Amino acid sequence: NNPLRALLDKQDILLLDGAMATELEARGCNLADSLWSAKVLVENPELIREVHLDYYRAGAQCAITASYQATPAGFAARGLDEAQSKALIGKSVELARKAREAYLAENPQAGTLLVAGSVGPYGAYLADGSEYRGDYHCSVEAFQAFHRPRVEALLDAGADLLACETLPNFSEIEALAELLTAYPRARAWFSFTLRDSEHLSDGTPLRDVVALLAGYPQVVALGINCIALENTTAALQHLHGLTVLPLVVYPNSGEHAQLADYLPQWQAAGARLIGGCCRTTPADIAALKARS
Ligand SMILES: [Cl-]
Repeated sequence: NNPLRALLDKQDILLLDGAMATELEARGCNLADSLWSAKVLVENPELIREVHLDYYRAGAQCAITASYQATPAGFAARGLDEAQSKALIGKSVELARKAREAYLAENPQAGTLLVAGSVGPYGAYLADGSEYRGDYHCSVEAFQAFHRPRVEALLDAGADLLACETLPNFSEIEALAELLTAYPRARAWFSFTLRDSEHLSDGTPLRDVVALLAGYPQVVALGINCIALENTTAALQHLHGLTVLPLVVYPNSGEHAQLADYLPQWQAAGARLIGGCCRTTPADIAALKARS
């Protein structure tokens, strides 16, 4: 039931996509909001689909949905209730799946393509950059009330797995890993923001974070994302010594074909899911694909 098994027992590496903001703004979207996904998903759903399609064309084997900040908590500020919010969250999956369908028409040989439902941290709902600090404090029960509607909406709309990403807080991580056991068929990767090579943003030694996630077979991969490019390889090599789960790495771009240069380094550090975060485009993926 591991959706990675199809691809990883055929290739050492699989490619994720990259930032969506970048090609929405080149397509003419103004996003000066943290709840920008609400407007686009409603006003310009097609643009999001087209961004997914472009990453697929560029070599991406997995779309990450536009749900990073699509929570009932977040969208309540736009006067949307939980069910209105879940319909949007689910739309983000449908859009990525209609993109995938479109890409298979253009390329019948393309192989297995995945859709990962994006699950942002609580810090991304607090518009403060806390997702790279994790200096927030909630009960496990509290994180779970936060995450559940999105988790159900992502799964109900057909995500092949959840992308639990940009995670700074160890308590939130355990809450999320506890939450997923309520949905036995769900599979997820857990990806973290760091303070350093050996620690989560909040301070937790990565040893603790792995020992925990080790006990949840639903967590089918883990690693790091939205990390500076220069900080990726040290973190990976440390993870690599704690787990042989497939490792995940998608860092910020180097500037502002070079993120792509780390490929060999990462793969040797056990990385098997590779893509990009802030400031990346389909160009970064095409370069990864060229170097594989
Ligand atoms: Cl993005």
